[PDB]
Amino acid sequence: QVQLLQSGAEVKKPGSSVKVSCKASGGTFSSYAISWVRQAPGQGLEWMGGIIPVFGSANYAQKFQGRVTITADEATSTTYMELSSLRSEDTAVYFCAKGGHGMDVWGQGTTVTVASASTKGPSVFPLAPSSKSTSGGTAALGCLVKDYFPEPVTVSWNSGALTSGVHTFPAVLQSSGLYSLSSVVTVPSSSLGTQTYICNVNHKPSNTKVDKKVEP
Amino acid sequence: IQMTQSPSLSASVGDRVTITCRASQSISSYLNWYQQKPGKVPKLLIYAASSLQSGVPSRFSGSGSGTDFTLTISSLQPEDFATYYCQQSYSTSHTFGQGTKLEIKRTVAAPSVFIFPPSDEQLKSGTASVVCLLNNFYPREAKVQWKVDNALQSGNSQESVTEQDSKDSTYSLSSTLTLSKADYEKHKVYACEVTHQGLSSPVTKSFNRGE
Repeated sequence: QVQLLQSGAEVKKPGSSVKVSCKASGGTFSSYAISWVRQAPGQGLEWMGGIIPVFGSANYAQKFQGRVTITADEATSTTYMELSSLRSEDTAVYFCAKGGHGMDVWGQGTTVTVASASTKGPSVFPLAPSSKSTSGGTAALGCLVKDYFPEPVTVSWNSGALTSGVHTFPAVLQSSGLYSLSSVVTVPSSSLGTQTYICNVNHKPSNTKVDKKVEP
Repeated sequence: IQMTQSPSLSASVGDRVTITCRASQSISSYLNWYQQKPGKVPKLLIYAASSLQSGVPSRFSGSGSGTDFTLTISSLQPEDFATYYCQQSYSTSHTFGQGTKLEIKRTVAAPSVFIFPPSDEQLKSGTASVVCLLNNFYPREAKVQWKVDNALQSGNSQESVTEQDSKDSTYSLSSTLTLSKADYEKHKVYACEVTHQGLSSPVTKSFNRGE
């Protein structure tokens, strides 16, 4: 029915600014009370501020005052979130909800990473399976992806084939600026000299699809 | 203005619960509840302090006034293990509570350690990460000490944790200790002792570089 359409993922430098859309294609607009909530990595939602067209004016939450500015151009049934003086903790998934309280429908979100680092495909290193990588009849290899920016990066093994016992860890933010993760797959000891083990990392923010092969 | 919620809670399937969200100043009945699971968007559960959104199972029920409120669920299901956030929708500035992740309780599972010494392409690239993995354990609070040449580390090691698994509901952690080529080549042993709610004795995994 009514749908919220947000803008594309943004990688702004630690100091730039940013405006975000959030088109609303359902029924009315005028009354639908738009609201903007952001959510850092594994953090609670955080209401940045909302507004109401027919009333034009909006209010923003304290810490976000002076550096934030959310508008709405009903003539387009859209809302705009303006966030200036950017820092590194402003990085997160920005949502814009509606409630025409309660707050019914939401958007798909928006990924705005802020950090003084430039885009970069990741390296890739074989977490090779040896003595210190087994127990019982189970050995476990894995792939260490490293130094990329920004999020995210997918990882499929044997091009989709391998499915069981594969833990693709969450990304990790580094002092450096770039993230890094890895994916171990605990398989059968025996199945080492017999089967092939190749991970499929891929980072589209920088058009890349590296492929490695873990071995003893 | 604020809103107070504790962080976690671990329950079983069927168990009954109540997530309490208290408020600083009084809000009456302008508190709302939302349910959100990972990589997904918030789905409104309750609003009006006690009024079930459309499509919400009867196990869900809101209750409470003034400054303190309650999300109570009836019997518990695979699906209800999400993160519930309360939100004050009374003032000018809606406020959220920090959120309560309900995770599935189950029986202890001591982790099985793994210590992947550095690759080669990395070492030649200029640095060296040392991966100490922990596969399928529960609960989620497993501690990992990093030791180098018998010295206690801190700052150079980064950890990460897989989101709880639907099938066996376990956890898998992964500490990754990164150093600089030189730095790395100038030390012998490399172990990571793990103390865990499941191990009466901290397990140690290591390897003497250059071997």
